[PDB]
Amino acid sequence: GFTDYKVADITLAAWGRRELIIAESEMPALMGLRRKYAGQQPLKGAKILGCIHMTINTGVLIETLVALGAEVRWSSCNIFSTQDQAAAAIAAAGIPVFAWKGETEEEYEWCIEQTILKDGQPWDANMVLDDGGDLTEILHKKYPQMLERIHGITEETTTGVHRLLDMLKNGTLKVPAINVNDSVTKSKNDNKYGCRHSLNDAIKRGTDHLLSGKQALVIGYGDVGKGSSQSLRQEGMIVKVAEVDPICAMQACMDGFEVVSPYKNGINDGTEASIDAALLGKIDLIVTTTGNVNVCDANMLKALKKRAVVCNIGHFDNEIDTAFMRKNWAWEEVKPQVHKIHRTGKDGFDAHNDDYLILLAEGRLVNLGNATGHPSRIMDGSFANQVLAQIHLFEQKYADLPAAEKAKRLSVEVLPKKLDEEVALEMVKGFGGVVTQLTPKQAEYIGVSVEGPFKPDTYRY
Amino acid sequence: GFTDYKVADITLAAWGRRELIIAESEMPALMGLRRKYAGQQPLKGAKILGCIHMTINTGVLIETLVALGAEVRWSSCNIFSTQDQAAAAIAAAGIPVFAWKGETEEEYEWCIEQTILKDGQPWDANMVLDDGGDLTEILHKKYPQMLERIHGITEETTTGVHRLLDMLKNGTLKVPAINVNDSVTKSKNDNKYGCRHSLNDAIKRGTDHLLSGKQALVIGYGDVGKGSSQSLRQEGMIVKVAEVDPICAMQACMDGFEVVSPYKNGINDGTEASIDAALLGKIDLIVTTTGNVNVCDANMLKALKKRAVVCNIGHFDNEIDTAFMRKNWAWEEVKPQVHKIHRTGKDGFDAHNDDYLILLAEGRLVNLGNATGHPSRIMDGSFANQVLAQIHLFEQKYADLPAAEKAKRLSVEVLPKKLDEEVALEMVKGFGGVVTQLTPKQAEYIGVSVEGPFKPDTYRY
Amino acid sequence: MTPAGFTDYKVADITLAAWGRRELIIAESEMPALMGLRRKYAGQQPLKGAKILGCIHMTINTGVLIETLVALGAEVRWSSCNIFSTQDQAAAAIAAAGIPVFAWKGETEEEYEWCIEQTILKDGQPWDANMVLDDGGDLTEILHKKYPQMLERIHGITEETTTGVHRLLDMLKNGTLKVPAINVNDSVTKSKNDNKYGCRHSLNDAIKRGTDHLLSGKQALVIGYGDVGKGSSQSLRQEGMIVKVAEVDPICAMQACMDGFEVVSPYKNGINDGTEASIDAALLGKIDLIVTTTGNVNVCDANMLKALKKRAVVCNIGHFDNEIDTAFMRKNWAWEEVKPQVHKIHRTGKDGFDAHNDDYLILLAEGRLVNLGNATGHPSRIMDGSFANQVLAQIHLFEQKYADLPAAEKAKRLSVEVLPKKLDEEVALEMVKGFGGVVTQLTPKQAEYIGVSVEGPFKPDTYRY
Amino acid sequence: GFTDYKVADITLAAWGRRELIIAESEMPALMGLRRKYAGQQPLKGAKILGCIHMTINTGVLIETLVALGAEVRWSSCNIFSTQDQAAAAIAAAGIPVFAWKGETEEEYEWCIEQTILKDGQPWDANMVLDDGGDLTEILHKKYPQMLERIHGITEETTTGVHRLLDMLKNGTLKVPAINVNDSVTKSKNDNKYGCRHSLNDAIKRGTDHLLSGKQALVIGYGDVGKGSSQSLRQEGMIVKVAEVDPICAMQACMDGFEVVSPYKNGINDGTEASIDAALLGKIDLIVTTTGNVNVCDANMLKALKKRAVVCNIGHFDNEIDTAFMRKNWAWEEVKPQVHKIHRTGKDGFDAHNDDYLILLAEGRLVNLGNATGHPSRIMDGSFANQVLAQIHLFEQKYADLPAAEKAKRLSVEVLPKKLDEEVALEMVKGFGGVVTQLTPKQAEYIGVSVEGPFKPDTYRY
Ligand SMILES: NC(=O)c1ccc[n+]([C@@H]2O[C@H](COP(=O)([O-])OP(=O)(O)OC[C@H]3O[C@@H](n4cnc5c(N)ncnc54)[C@H](O)[C@@H]3O)[C@@H](O)[C@H]2O)c1
Ligand SMILES: NC(=O)c1ccc[n+]([C@@H]2O[C@H](COP(=O)([O-])OP(=O)(O)OC[C@H]3O[C@@H](n4cnc5c(N)ncnc54)[C@H](O)[C@@H]3O)[C@@H](O)[C@H]2O)c1
Ligand SMILES: NC(=O)c1ccc[n+]([C@@H]2O[C@H](COP(=O)([O-])OP(=O)(O)OC[C@H]3O[C@@H](n4cnc5c(N)ncnc54)[C@H](O)[C@@H]3O)[C@@H](O)[C@H]2O)c1
Ligand SMILES: NC(=O)c1ccc[n+]([C@@H]2O[C@H](COP(=O)([O-])OP(=O)(O)OC[C@H]3O[C@@H](n4cnc5c(N)ncnc54)[C@H](O)[C@@H]3O)[C@@H](O)[C@H]2O)c1
Ligand SMILES: Nc1ncnc2c1ncn2[C@@H]1O[C@H](CO)[C@@H](O)[C@H]1O
Repeated sequence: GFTDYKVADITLAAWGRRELIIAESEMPALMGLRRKYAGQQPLKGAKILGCIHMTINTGVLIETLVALGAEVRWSSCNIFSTQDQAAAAIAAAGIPVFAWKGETEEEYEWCIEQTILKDGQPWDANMVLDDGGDLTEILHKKYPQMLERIHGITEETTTGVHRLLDMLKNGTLKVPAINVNDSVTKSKNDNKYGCRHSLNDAIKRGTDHLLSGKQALVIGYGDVGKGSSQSLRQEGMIVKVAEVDPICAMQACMDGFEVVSPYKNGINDGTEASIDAALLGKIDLIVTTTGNVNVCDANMLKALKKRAVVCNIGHFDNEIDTAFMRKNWAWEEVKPQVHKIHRTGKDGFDAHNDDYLILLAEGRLVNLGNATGHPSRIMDGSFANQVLAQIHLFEQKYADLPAAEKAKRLSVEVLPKKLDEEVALEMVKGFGGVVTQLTPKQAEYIGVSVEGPFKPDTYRY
Repeated sequence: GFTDYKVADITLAAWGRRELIIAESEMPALMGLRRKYAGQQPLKGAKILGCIHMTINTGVLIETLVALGAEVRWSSCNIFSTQDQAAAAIAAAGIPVFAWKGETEEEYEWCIEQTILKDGQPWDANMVLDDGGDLTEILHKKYPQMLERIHGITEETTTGVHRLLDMLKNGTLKVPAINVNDSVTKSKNDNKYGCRHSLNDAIKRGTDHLLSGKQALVIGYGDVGKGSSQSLRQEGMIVKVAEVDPICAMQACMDGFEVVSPYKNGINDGTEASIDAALLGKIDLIVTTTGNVNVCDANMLKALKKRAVVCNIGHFDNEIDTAFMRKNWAWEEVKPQVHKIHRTGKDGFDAHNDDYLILLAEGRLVNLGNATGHPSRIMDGSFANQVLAQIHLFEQKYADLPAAEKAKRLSVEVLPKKLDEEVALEMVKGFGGVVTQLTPKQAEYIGVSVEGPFKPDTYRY
Repeated sequence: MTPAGFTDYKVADITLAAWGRRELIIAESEMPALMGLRRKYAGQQPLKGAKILGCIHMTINTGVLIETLVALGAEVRWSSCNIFSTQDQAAAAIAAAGIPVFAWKGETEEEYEWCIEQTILKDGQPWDANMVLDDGGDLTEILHKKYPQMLERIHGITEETTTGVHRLLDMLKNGTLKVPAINVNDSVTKSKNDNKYGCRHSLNDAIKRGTDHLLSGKQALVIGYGDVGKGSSQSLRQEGMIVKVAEVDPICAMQACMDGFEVVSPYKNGINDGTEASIDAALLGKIDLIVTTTGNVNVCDANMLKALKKRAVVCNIGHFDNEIDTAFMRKNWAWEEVKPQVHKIHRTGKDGFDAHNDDYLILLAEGRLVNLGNATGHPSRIMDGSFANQVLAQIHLFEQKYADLPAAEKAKRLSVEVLPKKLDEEVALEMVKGFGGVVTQLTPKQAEYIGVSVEGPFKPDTYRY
Repeated sequence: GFTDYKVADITLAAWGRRELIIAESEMPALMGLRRKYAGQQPLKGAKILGCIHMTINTGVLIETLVALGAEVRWSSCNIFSTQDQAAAAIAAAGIPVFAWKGETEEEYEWCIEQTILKDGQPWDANMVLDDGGDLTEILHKKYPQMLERIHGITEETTTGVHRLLDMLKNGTLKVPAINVNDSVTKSKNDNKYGCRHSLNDAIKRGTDHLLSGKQALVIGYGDVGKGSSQSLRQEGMIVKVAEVDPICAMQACMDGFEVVSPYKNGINDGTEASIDAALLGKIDLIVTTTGNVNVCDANMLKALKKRAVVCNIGHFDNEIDTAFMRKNWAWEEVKPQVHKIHRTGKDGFDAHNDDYLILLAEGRLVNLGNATGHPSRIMDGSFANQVLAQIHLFEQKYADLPAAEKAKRLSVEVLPKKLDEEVALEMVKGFGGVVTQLTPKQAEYIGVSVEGPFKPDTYRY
């Protein structure tokens, strides 16, 4: 008589279990942690509030935390990212999950609240696993008493880490965090190669458009922008890249991209006259990758080529000015997470109007909204880091330290390089890769241990 | 009556000047520093011992240092890297240079000694520019009194920085250094994209071999290994990558390379039995990128496919066991910097023997030995960093500080991110790239200044 | 629906029609050659009186083809040429427009044959068909074997695909072909567009939808390096797969080598003597993904399937399901459906499986065309070329009126032909303009210098592109 | 006492022999023909006038024809294409060769004349091997008596075949020809993949310019244009493609190139107004691939970005209007086969002028002029076809046929597909490729013989 969940359709559970059993075979670092630590139960007593895309891959993470002794209460960090069969499989395993694909904003907030509360009272939570910081922010604003008993936060993504670092700077962060994002086996795996796999995937599922020989503008050339640019270029798109960071821009040039600004001489003065109308008039696809606000603004949307596709693979819905499009233009649903945005006006539209844009996932994460996000073998690295970060912070028991000792441990930190390397090795073995062992003379020659770490913490890979 | 130089052929000077004038047009960051600092003469009174590849690109660096007020005495850091027309053009400008292509080891040492000594006595040197640490080591071992008057070292390359850091750890480093290598506009420009341009270049000039559809083994997947692997794969080579670092190996896998070891299960126990003879029997091209010793060892060389090409783009000549090949096998010169190594024995060889390897540049830096190394537009970034580093250390005047103040400034440092970004922006403008400017709201949203820096010092790009 | 009381169709779900119409309106904007033909020929109605039996994948793209034929004056009766290729929203939109269509995703073999029969028969009697549009030759074969009298009134066949063309040429050689045909496949704007670039787009698409597997850094074996093999190999290599290519044609193998692929055989020294000992078990033990592209039989045979790495994906993008020995797998191994068109094939035996068994293969679309079975096949802008050629071929054969010729005149016109290069060039130009491409015009001096007309054709018929 | 040759320097012979011995190991189809036909001497009595680039690769062809019993007299078909060490090695083998790198037009004609005449009288020639048709045209215009006794022409290249077909159409062709170009193992090997290898090679040797991130315009998208486009794109160039053939243009689009015209709406009026000044103002590199005339015209050259590189990889130097540049602009030699073309005027230039173009190989074949042309393993296919074509026409003995029988055999033909496949198989084995054999059932199923041919003559590959 387990009822402590809310999912689209519990009857999808058997399908979800079939997909979990396949995904496990794609996730050797995660399954290795299960086999290694199952006996020791290092998360026994851990009670984890989890807020991350309720996908099959997240399912393998959840069941790894549970297999290591954790109890969890789970929600999605995005209204469109859930795989309903994954959510069903987790609910049917007796794990509290509050997630479905196509939540309203009200339902999204209700789902997070259902993780925080059990039977109408704060759950005895002592750990947080977050993606983007929404759960972190709700706990700090609304449930500070709960944070007193929480040993730490493990934060998945660039945007969430930024929000943690703001809180640390302002003296408002109440518990230590591990920045899972900045593991090399996360940032330079998931952020880059995940988006390389999943961006063209989502655009194909959403539009089935030929990409080869068409014009893309990728806004950003960080990890996600690099992966996104490659996703499109490898399909034969002609990709132009926009950046504010000259080092990232230099990388775009050397990687064989033309670096352009949507604005004349790169100056965004907020006027239509500032828009390079000739450039935007030629673009078939714009992708936002920034973690920033209004990088595809109203004036850019007005200037875009007719029938251009617009999408966002970085954070929230405000990289693209969707608020402007809701206020001014008529939305025609093609199918779920695909809208034609008719630039002819707000009230009606002509079914045969040629002056529209195609918006994917209403400007939310396109890879998860219009496809299934990163593949298992990539998320294996991110999620092995999550499990190790949960173990580290849980075992440190911050909430049980004296005030003086808390002051010294209240930080946002990355996992040590040795763990990053061990996750990498399990990932390499999953490809059938064979890593060479240094000889003693070779290890002495370059000044490292035969078992590593092989690089100083300053190394950028 | 200028005679304070030694070059192959002074009559090549006019040709060298023609090539310097073209190279200047490819090096906007360097020529920007000339225009910026020429008036102020920030290196007036600087007396720079330089030891770096006497190429056309090094020529533009030398003339930038001189245009900012430096005097220099110059040698090459490699016996095969000099462009004789570049050396001639620098000598013809009245700058002391001791460099030619195809030096002996004795001539190499003599050339460095001719920079250190002027008219049989130590030069009144006060700055060092080094590539690989040979000049740095000679000053510390043989001329320690000269280091009393030296304000600093600016070190070009990964291997040289390793040697500096050993000296710092052991308390044997006598003057502060700038690690130029670990600027992003050096390491993730020069080390990677330089080798992408110049490795297939050198292999074509040396062998004219088709690379498409043939089998390569790249030992190492650091910045040089990454660029080297792309150099070959973009030509259609089937590239396998060897690594000791599982994170680098993980990147090789994600980049679409098979990761293999020369040794069964990656264990080099020193025996022939440990060699994967089946793997090495299929390899047409082996490239070493490691900075390590004996990564292409005698047993690997014995097991390699007949008529395989062997080359090193890392350091020294000891990445490949060339000593074993000189001791055991007969060398037939095809043309300069190309030898057939006859595995039939040491004494004679049959002109028609089928059992040989092709060694490029006698196992020394293949890009500079068999071609012209990195292109001007790439070296522009490295050398803009060198000039800014020379300015910083010269203006700090370490050698004139009291003992107490020296103790605090005796360090190996990178340039600030802000300077790295300024070099990057000049490089981007040379591609016709346009960097977007953040709005105040956007800069506040992601927590950076509109002027940058745009990333924390932890950012890996 | 549209027509009062219309019931002359069978589709999965008529309520998908509005959705299908939304997708047709988008696809039209991606298909300028096809929409150009509509605008050009609408007034002239060159297919007025044409009654076309069509058998091709009932996709959104096929929907734009059908409505082009109807806009030019044709009546049609339509079925899919594959049990898994139909997009049910496309089928619904076509039925709702009052066009007879018999197609759904996930037909049985019985349902497949019934659907073709429903195009051929109207109210239980042969339709007064006078044209055939076919993809793979099944409808062509049924008319020749079962309804020869209907071919007396048929002016021509226009055939989409390599396999169908092969079957037409066998019929011509054997003197059994009863009406002339246009080989649409061998337009350059078909073969070297659709067969290659279509598969480049749609193969990795179908593998992602079907498995969501990371391809980067994993090992693929592509069997074949014709147009489909070339496009398939690029689909995987551009994702970072380590692709090995098998071929029987040394010229295609040479192209694979030059394109940067290792050319290997499943069999030692390339000799398939039918023994297990002939299988290169070491090579197949390393393969994560096998793709068949040949149009040939048993190119991924039982012994190869036995030797494949555990949890390898197996799929076919060649026109029929016998490229892989699926019959051997149905006979010997237990099939576990993951989801539609995805099965785990448990090599532990026939009767039952352990849910947690590690010794299985993943088969996509039960060995049938994987791009159409697990995704949506080629994109609109590619199918535009193929389908512009189909419309031109239909116009040509319908206007020639073969069925109304005297016996002596028929003998001379009974052939399998391609469209003239000038039409191939005109399709290509409309495709280029859809990319915003600008084709240069030769000067008179330049046209004289290379010996062509300023208007083309620009190449002799021998040119291979 | 062998003196029947003219080369740059006979002392280069030993070096040329070293390179021939290596090149043989890269050319298994050619070396296979030697082993197969040695004993049978199928070219015994053949006396071949050869006119093709006197490269190392051509050396292996010559020595194959000689090993099969031919005598030859050889010249280059290009003033810049000879490798002087190859010419020396062939002369030192007692083979008449008249070729050096850097011929004048007068020297070029004299060299062809020295093949045609022996001791001041027509040689007893009975076979012609040609590349571009210059020798073929001289024989038809000036030596028709010699053509009476010639059994055939084997023609290497697209331009030469066009010239043969015009002669056949006009009834002026006097002997049958094999179109060696349209073997698949020639056209879709040499013309495409050869240029992919050798175009970026020649641009690097000639300029050492970084190509990554820079803008290229490739005029033409035939076999050479396809390979040239890839040569640049694989290096990271942003490649735009021009074409007059909409099918080739369609292929460029699908291959992921933007298709542009130098002229507004593609219409060349002959006026400056017709030039797209904005487009040409952004181009760093223009490459002509057409076999057509004035496809990089005077107005395009005037509009090109300052310091753009201009080159031609089509068979003759009239693709670029070099005549306009000789008439109007000052040429500064950088080094052999590299000129700065100063757009400031005809009589003198400022050494520091910024307004110049860089022209490679004075507008002649850039791959052979500035590098070594196609690699051995590619030329192996072309030259295996040449040998089989020489055998076929020599054995047919056209010159000895009655007039009635000649009339029936006077044609321009390709080799049978079966021979194309046999060359391909030897090329594949040189990669270590393993071709599968059809079963009898499989062969019957697709309607071919187990031993081929595998495709109908209509197949395009
Ligand atoms: N969809 C996914 O699966 C996925 C994967 C990982 C991360 N993310 C999200 O993607 C976003 C980016 O993450 P990242 O790791 O690449 O961060 P990053 O800091 O590496 O890169 C972001 C880049 O955006 C650039 N940028 C900022 N404002 C810009 C503007 N106005 N114009 C142009 N460029 C601008 C910055 O200079 C920076 O290089 C974040 O929101 C992150 O959480 C999503
Ligand atoms: N030739 C040039 O123009 C050029 C350019 C820059 C740097 N370099 C030189 O290249 C070398 C590498 O530079 P880098 O910046 O790539 O350094 P790096 O540390 O980034 O990369 C070296 C890599 O070698 C790997 N490695 C070490 N021992 C190995 C072994 N036994 N087998 C396999 N892999 C092994 C390490 O794990 C590391 O990832 C240095 O010697 C550097 O000075 C040369
Ligand atoms: N799925 C799609 O959307 C799509 C696209 C177009 C064509 N097709 C089908 O794809 C198939 C191939 O079409 P194509 O145009 O590429 O034909 P093709 O003749 O160009 O290529 C087929 C290749 O298979 C090779 N081959 C034959 N037997 C082989 C064997 N035993 N092992 C290895 N290679 C072998 C041949 O040598 C040939 O090169 C046909 O069935 C065609 O109808 C499907
Ligand atoms: N340098 C070498 O090693 C090498 C190799 C092989 C062939 N070639 C020569 O290269 C040339 C091309 O050979 P190919 O086999 O590619 O010929 P091709 O006919 O295959 O290609 C030439 C292309 O140029 C296009 N073209 C013609 N005029 C044009 C114009 N004004 N603007 C744009 N495009 C135009 C044509 O449409 C055609 O597609 C010939 O001269 C051939 O002999 C040189
Ligand atoms: N398939 C997936 N399952 C779960 N999380 C994912 C998936 N794909 C991407 N993500 C995560 O989404 C985050 C952005 O919210 C990224 O940091 C990435 O780690």
